[PDB]
Amino acid sequence: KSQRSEGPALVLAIGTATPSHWIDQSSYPDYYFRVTNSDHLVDLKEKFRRICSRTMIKKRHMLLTEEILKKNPNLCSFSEPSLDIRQDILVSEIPKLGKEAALKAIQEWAQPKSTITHLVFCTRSGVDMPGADYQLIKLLGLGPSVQRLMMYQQGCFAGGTMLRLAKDLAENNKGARILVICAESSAIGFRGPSESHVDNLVAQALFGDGAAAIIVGSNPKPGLEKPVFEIVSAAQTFVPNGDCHLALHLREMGLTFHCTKDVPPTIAKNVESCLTKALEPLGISDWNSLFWILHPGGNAIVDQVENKLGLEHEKLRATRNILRDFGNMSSACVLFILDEIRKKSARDGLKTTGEGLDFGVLLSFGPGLTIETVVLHSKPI
Amino acid sequence: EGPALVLAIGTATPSHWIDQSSYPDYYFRVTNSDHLVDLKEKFRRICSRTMIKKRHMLLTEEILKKNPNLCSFSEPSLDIRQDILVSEIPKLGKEAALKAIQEWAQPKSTITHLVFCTRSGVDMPGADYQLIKLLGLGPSVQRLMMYQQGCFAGGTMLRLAKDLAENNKGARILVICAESSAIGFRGPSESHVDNLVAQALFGDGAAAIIVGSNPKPGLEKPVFEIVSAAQTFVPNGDCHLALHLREMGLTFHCTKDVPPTIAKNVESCLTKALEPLGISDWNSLFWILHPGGNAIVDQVENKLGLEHEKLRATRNILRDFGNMSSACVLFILDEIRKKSARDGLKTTGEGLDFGVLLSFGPGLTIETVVLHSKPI
Repeated sequence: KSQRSEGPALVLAIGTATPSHWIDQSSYPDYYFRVTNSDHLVDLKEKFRRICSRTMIKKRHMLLTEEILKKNPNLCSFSEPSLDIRQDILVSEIPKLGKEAALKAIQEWAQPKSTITHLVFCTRSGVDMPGADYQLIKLLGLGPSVQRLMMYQQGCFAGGTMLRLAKDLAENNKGARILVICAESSAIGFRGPSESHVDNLVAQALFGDGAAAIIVGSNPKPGLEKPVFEIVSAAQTFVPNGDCHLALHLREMGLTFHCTKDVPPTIAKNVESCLTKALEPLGISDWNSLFWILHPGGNAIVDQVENKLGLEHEKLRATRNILRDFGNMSSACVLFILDEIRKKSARDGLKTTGEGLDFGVLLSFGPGLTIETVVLHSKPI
Repeated sequence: EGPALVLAIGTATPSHWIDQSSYPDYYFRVTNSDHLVDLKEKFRRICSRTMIKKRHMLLTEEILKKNPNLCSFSEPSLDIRQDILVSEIPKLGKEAALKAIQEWAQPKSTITHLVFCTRSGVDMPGADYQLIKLLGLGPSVQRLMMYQQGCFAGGTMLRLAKDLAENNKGARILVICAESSAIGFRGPSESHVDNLVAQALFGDGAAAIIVGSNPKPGLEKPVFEIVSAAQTFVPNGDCHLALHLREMGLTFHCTKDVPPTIAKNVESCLTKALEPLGISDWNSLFWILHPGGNAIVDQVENKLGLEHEKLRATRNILRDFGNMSSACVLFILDEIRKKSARDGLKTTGEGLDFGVLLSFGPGLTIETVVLHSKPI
């Protein structure tokens, strides 16, 4: 089965999109404390500058503009009722951003959009019924008989989940072509600063906005489709008691953020057993023989995974590039990284979409200390 | 090594329940609305037309008394609804799951996948994660968490579990649909009479199924086969049926056009699903219909010319539990095979071979699942 052409699920195209508005990380402490009327919190601001400095983020794209914040001062408070305005923004803007990424993926794929048979939409940024998947069908002009799955409120690990899901959809449905969209916005969790909640500043420094789209299918059409990656395997686990360490709740004040200082080291010390379970059946034990896609949950996690696994320093370069240029875009990050890794492969004149290597690993993680591990195979560049 | 099979079905409800005949009195009393005499009479008529006899509910008089925002029409209430539901929804799902696992009779450690479905609250990590903890399963169970889907999603979960079971050798999927009207319960308002429909209709419950291909001879006993599953929607359906999650909890928008629009679109779904099997006589099937309300049941029966007993299991579940959103069609699957055994019929599908399960929900989404019965 893994050896057939009516065989494994393949990534056939990748497209990405961001809101046009962006903000530079160097000037974000000034922007944030000004627009939330918090410049009198001098010590807190300096704390925020240090946090922003340690992120290794250079810019983030943002659906939320100064004009929107000024029209909606509840957004600038720490915890006044704000879910309704976040929903009004996100229920409209998330499918539109997903549409932009989808159009770029469909353009690369170069097949008619009417041959898409399935749609998977993933976001933790707002919820509605019918969902963003339904809205996206309307915005893209697809037919009502596209088979939809709407994945709400998943969080940072869910790019790996969507690959896991897409693999089964593509492999069990002859001819199926799956449009998968991860679209995320920090507008669900943006809030003003508070000296009694300093830990929330981490979230305000980290999260950015963006959407990624992929086309997934088995049995590629010769001379028409050009596979980018093969999804070899995908598996989920979690670290027991991880929900005490990493969790987010949807409340009247929007999305909250609970993340302890234990999170980076606990993730880092659990990734090797995930790698072994996924890669030992393929006879791979040298993690530097792989290309790498890592969810950049924060810079500390990237560094600690590199150090715990003994990866060469350039292995996580594509990951660091995406963290630098876009910040943490939750489930969409690993798909931006997937796109980046093949783009960088072409720039460096390498011979496969995976930095000239055959096998790769995509590892994501999120609430509950859930970890998703996807083994990938590259394709000729 | 073939089709996905339903290997077991279990169901559970909150212990607290209210009879529909006395619900107008309960509802207007506990929300301090007895001065709205004409509105109470409208509500009596609405409750009368539901054909619902009882509903189970997580929300008790004590909880309402302690949380008067719940008894208002639109004061901020999402936080208390979340505090209740984030805890109670996985526990209710666990009760249904234990009953399904008991019927299945295999060790719970051999479950490989978990699909959890609810529109009643959201959290990260989700109710799926909580359920793993409550059931004592391992962290390596493969989870999919389906939040905020709505009434059609029992059909969706079948569609999804079919692919999980058929593409993963040996996989055994625990699928849970757990729902509570506590997300949308609110007091009455004379400027929002249409919300009384929702207050009359929704109830609480959870259903669990085990799905897998390649059953173990002499150990597993298949109940149904999932032959095929397909989704569609009626264009512009979101103008007729939609629910928004707000600071006041879940809202409800449902026009009077919903029952006839659904009823007039089901036949094309049936034809697309069943023509490839060479079936065109809808009375040769057993039937599972999402009882979105009594009017939809009647209008589907009438538009398709079904014999009146075809939708009996559907009406039984509407009567005994009300509209439990995505869980309804799985209660009805359980009920149709129980009624088959009671009537001494020879298959789990009222003695017939092929059946159809049809659900519908927000956006006028319609899910159509073709089922095959099994020996009783």
